[PDB]
Amino acid sequence: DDIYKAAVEQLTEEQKNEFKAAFDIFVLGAEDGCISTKELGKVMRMLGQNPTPEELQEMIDEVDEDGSGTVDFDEFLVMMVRCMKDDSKGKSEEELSDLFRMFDKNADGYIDLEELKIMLQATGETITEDDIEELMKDGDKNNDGRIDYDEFLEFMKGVE
Amino acid sequence: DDEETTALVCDNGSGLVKAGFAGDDAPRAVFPSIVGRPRHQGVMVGMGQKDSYVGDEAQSKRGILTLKYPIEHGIITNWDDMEKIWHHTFYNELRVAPEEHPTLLTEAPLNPKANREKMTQIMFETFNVPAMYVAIQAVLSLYASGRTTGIVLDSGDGVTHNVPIYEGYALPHAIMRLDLAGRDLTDYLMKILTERGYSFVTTAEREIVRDIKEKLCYVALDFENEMATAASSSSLEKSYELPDGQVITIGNERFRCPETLFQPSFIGMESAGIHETTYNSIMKCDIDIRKDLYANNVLSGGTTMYPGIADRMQKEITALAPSTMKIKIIAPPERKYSVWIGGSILASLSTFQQMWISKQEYDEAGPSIVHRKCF
Amino acid sequence: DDEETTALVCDNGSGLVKAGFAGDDAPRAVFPSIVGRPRHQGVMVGMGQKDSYVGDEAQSKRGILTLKYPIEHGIITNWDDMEKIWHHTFYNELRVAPEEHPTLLTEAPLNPKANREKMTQIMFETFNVPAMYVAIQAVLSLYASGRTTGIVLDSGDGVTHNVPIYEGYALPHAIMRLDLAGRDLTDYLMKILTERGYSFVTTAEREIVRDIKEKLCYVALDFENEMATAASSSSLEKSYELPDGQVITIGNERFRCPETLFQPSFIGMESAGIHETTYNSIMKCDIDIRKDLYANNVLSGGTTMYPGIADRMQKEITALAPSTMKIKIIAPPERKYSVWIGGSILASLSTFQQMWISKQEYDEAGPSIVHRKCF
Amino acid sequence: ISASRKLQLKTLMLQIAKQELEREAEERRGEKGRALSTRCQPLELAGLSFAELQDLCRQLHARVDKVDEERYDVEAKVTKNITEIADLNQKIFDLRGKFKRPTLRRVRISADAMMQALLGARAKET
Amino acid sequence: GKRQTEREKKKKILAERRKVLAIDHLNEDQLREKAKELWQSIYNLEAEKFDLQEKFKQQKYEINVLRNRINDNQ
Amino acid sequence: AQKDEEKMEIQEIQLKEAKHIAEDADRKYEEVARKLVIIESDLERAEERAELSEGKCAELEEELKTVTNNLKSLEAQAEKYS
Amino acid sequence: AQKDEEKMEIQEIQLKEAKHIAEDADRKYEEVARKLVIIESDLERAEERAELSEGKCAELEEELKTVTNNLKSLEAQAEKYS
Ligand SMILES: Nc1ncnc2c1ncn2[C@@H]1O[C@H](COP(=O)(O)OP(=O)(O)O)[C@@H](O)[C@H]1O
Ligand SMILES: Nc1ncnc2c1ncn2[C@@H]1O[C@H](COP(=O)(O)OP(=O)(O)O)[C@@H](O)[C@H]1O
Ligand SMILES: [Ca+2]
Ligand SMILES: [Ca+2]
Ligand SMILES: [Mg+2]
Ligand SMILES: [Mg+2]
Repeated sequence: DDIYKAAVEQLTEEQKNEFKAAFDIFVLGAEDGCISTKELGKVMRMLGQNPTPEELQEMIDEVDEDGSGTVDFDEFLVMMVRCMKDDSKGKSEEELSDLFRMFDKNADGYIDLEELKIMLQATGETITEDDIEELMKDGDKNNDGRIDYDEFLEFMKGVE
Repeated sequence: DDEETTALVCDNGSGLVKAGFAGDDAPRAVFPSIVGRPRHQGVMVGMGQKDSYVGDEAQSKRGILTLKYPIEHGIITNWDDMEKIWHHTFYNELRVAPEEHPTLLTEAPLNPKANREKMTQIMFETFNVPAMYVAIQAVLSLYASGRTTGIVLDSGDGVTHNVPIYEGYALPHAIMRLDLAGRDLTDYLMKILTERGYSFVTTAEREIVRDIKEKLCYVALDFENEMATAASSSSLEKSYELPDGQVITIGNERFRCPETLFQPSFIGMESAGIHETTYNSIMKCDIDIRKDLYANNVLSGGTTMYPGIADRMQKEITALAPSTMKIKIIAPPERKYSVWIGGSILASLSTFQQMWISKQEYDEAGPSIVHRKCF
Repeated sequence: DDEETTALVCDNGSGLVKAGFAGDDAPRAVFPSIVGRPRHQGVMVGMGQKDSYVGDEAQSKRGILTLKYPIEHGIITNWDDMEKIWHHTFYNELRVAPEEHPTLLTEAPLNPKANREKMTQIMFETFNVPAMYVAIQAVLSLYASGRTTGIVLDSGDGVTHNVPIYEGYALPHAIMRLDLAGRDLTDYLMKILTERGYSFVTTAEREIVRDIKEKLCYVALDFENEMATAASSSSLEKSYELPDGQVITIGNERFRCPETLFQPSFIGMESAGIHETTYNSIMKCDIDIRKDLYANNVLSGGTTMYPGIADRMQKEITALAPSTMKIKIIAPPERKYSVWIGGSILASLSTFQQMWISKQEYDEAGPSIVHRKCF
Repeated sequence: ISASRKLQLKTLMLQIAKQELEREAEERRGEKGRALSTRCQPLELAGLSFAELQDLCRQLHARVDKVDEERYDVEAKVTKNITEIADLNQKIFDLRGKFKRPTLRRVRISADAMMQALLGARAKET
Repeated sequence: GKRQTEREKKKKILAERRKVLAIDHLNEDQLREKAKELWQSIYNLEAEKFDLQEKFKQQKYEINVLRNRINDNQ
Repeated sequence: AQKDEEKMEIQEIQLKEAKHIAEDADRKYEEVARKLVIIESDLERAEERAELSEGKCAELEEELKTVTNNLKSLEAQAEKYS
Repeated sequence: AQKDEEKMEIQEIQLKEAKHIAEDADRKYEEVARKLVIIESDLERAEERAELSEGKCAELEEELKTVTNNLKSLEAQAEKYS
């Protein structure tokens, strides 16, 4: 998964246009102009395989994660990388636990605002306060200002 | 896939054999379990006419066959035909020789011992599998729901059984097995269709009546009101086209066929309906786990797919149960294959990998090994 | 906190184990002392099912366990289970290794020697504490009241004992130990509930009857008048919802269950009630300290928490005692944990710091050291 | 906004946490070296005849046995702690297993194989 | 019993770990060599003790985390 | 042949219409299923909050009962003392 | 003509399958919507119950504190009596 982008990292989004070239042989003639990836996979299937729409629906849902209905090229790349995973789950879960221990320097077992904010500052990423609360709710699912190992893993689920 | 070895999760059932490799979402091959010898004489020479069409092939030539199910009520009554069905399942629907694959059969609760022992003896001598394990059909359906408690009502096509489980500890004294199931509903529907003029008699036409039952029948929320409405208006009469034309119109036979589940007095059975055997199965349990069983009632099996049953059953149990408890009925959309999905999950577990009945163990203790520790 | 070393004030009790570090107000962890092995078979694989759930964990899975208390009447009848309870208390409810903490157990008066010696041998060999001391459960309850005289009636759940003390000098010839306590009241309540139709038999349902007793029962000020009133009106019938619905209505069983304390003839015991064994315990004392004991009667222990007992007992003793003496019954609101609060106070004293049974002393004289000067 | 940017942010966070873990591991190994240099009594091997060597070897063997007893006690404590950690991890697995087991379906063929089969040898990235 | 048996087993294991030290057959140079071996052994023992202390602190942290997770489950 | 051509045309038309209706139905099913899961989680949270509140209410009831009984007893004692 | 007739038969089979899929999806959608409606109503009722219980708990707290103060006053009075 990561090797595809790594080999195409020096190139731009033209690969998707190149993909359309292949699609130009099979599914040329799009009408809505919106998210539609079931057609290409179904036409690929129609060349002899057993019909199955669940896999195509899974592919067409693997892109939309923001919930707004907009599917940028980044969402397609996320679908591509999460459809085929070998060194997933952040490599080793033991490393995830070790990094969680690094996060909780106070050794209390609950991550408060200060710990996560200090780690954000150490990373230094420019993330908006709305995005900060988004991440807080994604991690702190019960939304009580504390994050355990399970909540941290859920927030870091599929994160390498 | 590749190296390694995958398990075969077969599920004999009674009416549809569902099989597939362990670790998937749906069974690979699902086909009726019927073996039908031809009954007429046959005049064309060299047509390549076989002596017995099994599985889904005999649902296309059923016009000149005499289909006969090899499994009556959970138990197996015709061992040669069942062996033929298994051979077909392994070699033609999955195309994997059984010499290199563990198998996980399923069996209804409270079945005769000899059936289970003969099943394991066949699997070890004829097909010569490496290791096989037999599991109760309700625990798997509880696996598939992702729960660990709950009382599961697995109304198959052969037999309806109701196994309560708490915290992983099954309660053997509270299993209520009732022999009313989909087949008796098919026979009763075929018997009440005669009140309009349509007579189905041949064993091939039982399949047509089964299709009518599947596509049209539904469970009424309140029986008397529906009986009164269907007798005045005509908004219920739905028509259906036979395999040759001559459409038929089903009136109040629509909700009278599956009503037999809640009033087994219709087909002359004494026992109480599936709405009251669940409450009785709960009341036999201890006084402290009744709330959890009330809240986690699970439905499974094919026959629980009637449109509107998850509401009728909840209404009935709420009528019977104390007013304070909350009654919730889990009815997943993948009800039909729930047992097989649970079987796949169980076969895919690492903790379960040492529970198989290895062949050397069978060689040392005989077929009676199944009743022993390796259950 | 920090450096230094704090003492562990454990209090085995019989029914609730109360523990916590010395110097606080309330025990840190309070949980029933029951160890229950599972009794059914268990079909789910890999569920992580343990072989014995102890403490408060077995009060949530009690539907499929067979709970059994390891302490019958003060004495300990099942040493392996008691060791398991202690191990749980130290490691999971307090999370402090015992290698670095003195312990202060408590023991009822007039108990068998072998029980105490085995207790100290376990604490020194298995858990390997630095030093442990065993104290009589009534002196602590007298500490907690901040008195120095008084006769304390410590009606626990296992055994009711009545130790009189004056000016710090205990009177060993006036201790009246009676074996009626909360457990016998639970059994008697479970036995009289059958007069309305409710049958509780399983060892798990004894917990439900205990909850009924705690929440509903009360001690009548005058027994005959209450029996007459409950038999005419219906102002007493209080209802209660079982763990599954089916509410029950308790009539005159409310004040008949705890009345057994003042008339032990109900459960067939010969002896006199707790209202007359206190007066007998006083009359065995010398003639010059009877006024002080009359004025400083102390109540403790869980079972003395019934609503309205501090008035019934005072009325009874005033009836028995001479008319001139003033009868006063001290009933602090923190009755249940009175023994443990007193234990914390005693362990926090500087004068007491040299009374512990140091390990080297045990190594030199064996377990029989407890009966020696270090009492 | 864009999922790839957020994935890159998560990857950068993981790399920063890994770098901090490596830094703290270097700190721990430095502490181990310093404590080893301090606690271990250096070998003074000047001007010692036979008898004092025998006395020193005896007392140092006794001290080795004592510190071995202490280290064995700490080892037993660590083994008990890791056993308890495994037990409680199994308990959490029991409390959070059930449906959380990975339910995977093989009907979804790998897109790489499908493109390779349909396109011959001109689908190499996947 | 077992607890006193556990104490006896522990002390016997420590006695077995006690090496049979005999210096009546070696020159002072070999005595210094044996002292160097014993010092390296105690160095390894100290390193093992420090590693055990660090892992014990890690296990205490994990125990606290597990308790917090259980409190989440409660 | 002309009959067959007409049948083919009408079959194709109805086929395309039915496929579009099927797509619409599947999309609606997915959306409503997601919303149903959300509402179910909300219901669970409401239930647990109500349970906690009722438990606290019961505890407060017990405490008030006990203290009121104490007050009654003390008042009777005070009258007798006067 | 015969070949186009055969293809027309195949088209009719496909149309029948599309009809079945459409009906099944429609039933799915209506069932899910009805269940969602029921769940939403239950959630609303549960939250209202929780609010009522919280109000009751607040009132009980007030009563408990008042009675506690009265009990302390009467305890002092009884000590004076003694
Ligand atoms: N969609 C449906 N609606 C109503 N009844 C059905 C439906 N599908 C299957 N059935 C009934 O259920 C039976 C199949 O049950 P099944 O679960 O396959 O039995 P088994 O437990 O032997 O596998 C059929 O005989 C049919 O009568
Ligand atoms: N609020 C209460 N009302 C009535 N009885 C109670 C109450 N609380 C506890 N009990 C009874 O007291 C017992 C607990 O007594 P306890 O003092 O814990 O015994 P121990 O001396 O062994 O600690 C319980 O078994 C119960 O029957
Ligand atoms: Ca923290
Ligand atoms: Ca949280
Ligand atoms: Mg079945
Ligand atoms: Mg006590």
